[PDB]
Amino acid sequence: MLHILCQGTPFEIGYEHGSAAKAVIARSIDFAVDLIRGKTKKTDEELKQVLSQLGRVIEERWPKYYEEIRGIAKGAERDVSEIVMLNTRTEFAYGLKAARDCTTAYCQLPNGALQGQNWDFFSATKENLIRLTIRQAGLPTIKFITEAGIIGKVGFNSAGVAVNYNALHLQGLRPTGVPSHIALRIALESTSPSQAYDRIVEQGGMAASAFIMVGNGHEAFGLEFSPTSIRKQVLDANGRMVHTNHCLLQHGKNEKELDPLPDSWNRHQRMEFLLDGFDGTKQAFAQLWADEDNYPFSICRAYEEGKSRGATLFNIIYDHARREATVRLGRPTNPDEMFVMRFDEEDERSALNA
Ligand SMILES: [Cl-]
Repeated sequence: MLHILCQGTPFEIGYEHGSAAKAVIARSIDFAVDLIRGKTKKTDEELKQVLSQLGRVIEERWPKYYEEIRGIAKGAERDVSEIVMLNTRTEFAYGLKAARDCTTAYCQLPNGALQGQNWDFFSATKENLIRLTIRQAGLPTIKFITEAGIIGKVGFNSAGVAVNYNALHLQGLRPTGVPSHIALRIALESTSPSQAYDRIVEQGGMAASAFIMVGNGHEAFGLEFSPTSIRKQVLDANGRMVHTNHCLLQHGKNEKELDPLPDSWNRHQRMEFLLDGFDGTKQAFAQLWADEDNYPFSICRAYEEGKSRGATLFNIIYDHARREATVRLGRPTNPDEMFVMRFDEEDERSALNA
């Protein structure tokens, strides 16, 4: 997969991403514009002004992330508004829908915890997946998988913090709140899961709804959130956490879950069942993600026109003991490719500002 090493100032980091992924980012934009236009009767000009407002929020609240976004825009030869769109796509789409009218697991194990997910979405975005290695002096070096143009998604850092992301649709939008991809980047820049939690909560509230899991070898948590709820999932009695695309946690009375898919319950039940028979081995853990019970709506999801709109587009497994992450692109039943990510001495020197 296209793998871009980004280092220096936030702007330089963004510029390297934007330049090397220029063609892919053009595709990401084309896809996002199509998605957005399907959600609304609003004119393009009006949408551009909404993007300007959201851009002003990011500029004020997270200057360093905004500078990176400006760099991506410059390198990809696109407007900042287009890159802002990419980085707030879920929120932007939720907002437009409201105006108009993934499977993840962590297992604590004595010989080394395992954590992973399948990411399921519209197949057209699979060809837009890239990976970034980001080195910033004095921060953990980050290695993550993302649709090109986006600054935080699913991956891990040199401090051992590993993150996963699942769609979740609780009602509510706060355009001044922290976007979910900014929260992912905040987590990826933290030195421990507890610091990630503290730093996410520090922002003082979420812009929309999602689920994020943060773990290392020692501890992990899940967060189900809306602009009016931040609830923590913790390990169960078997040392496991499983999350799909619906609320598992107790939320405030006014919280409202919007059109979750029936298979979200099915996959959660299925993964819990599969973990009951799981022997703890890395080989066995990897095989869980290729499960096809209730195909095409399975843990290893398939596109089937008229039935299932999306597919599993990649799988990632964090071997916490070794600080390695194995990525399988496409469906784990027959991956398009497979590679292992790990940190080197230079990744560690950047993190120590040495
Ligand atoms: Cl637009």
